[PDB]
Amino acid sequence: KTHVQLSLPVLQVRDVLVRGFGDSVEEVLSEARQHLKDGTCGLVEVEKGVLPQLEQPYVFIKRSDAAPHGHVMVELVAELEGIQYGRSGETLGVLVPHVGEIPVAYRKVLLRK
Ligand SMILES: Cn1ccnc1C(=O)C(F)(F)F
Repeated sequence: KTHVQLSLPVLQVRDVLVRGFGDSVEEVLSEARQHLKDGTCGLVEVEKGVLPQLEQPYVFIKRSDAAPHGHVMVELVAELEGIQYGRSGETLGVLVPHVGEIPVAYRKVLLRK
């Protein structure tokens, strides 16, 4: 399927134990997609002071369309030193590994895969 229905656990930035997916744009997009497949991916909502607490390169989910079965259609955009790899809509948040942190909420997304 070109799209997969996912429910992403929303984590508080100060709870996150593994603050990024790796060390290159290509690695973080690869790792994010693997973790999204494996159900081991969390979402942090972007506000003032969040991104400096996480590790670059960043992987964003961004709204790709204006929402089947309650799931917002999204795609992945990476960012490193202020350059984005991909072009998409509004940020829903930044992806991180999930290693058992307790979420505050779930975000239903339809991921372009
Ligand atoms: C290949 N695949 C199967 C299920 N999900 C995938 C992805 O690449 C995804 F985009 F979801 F990360």
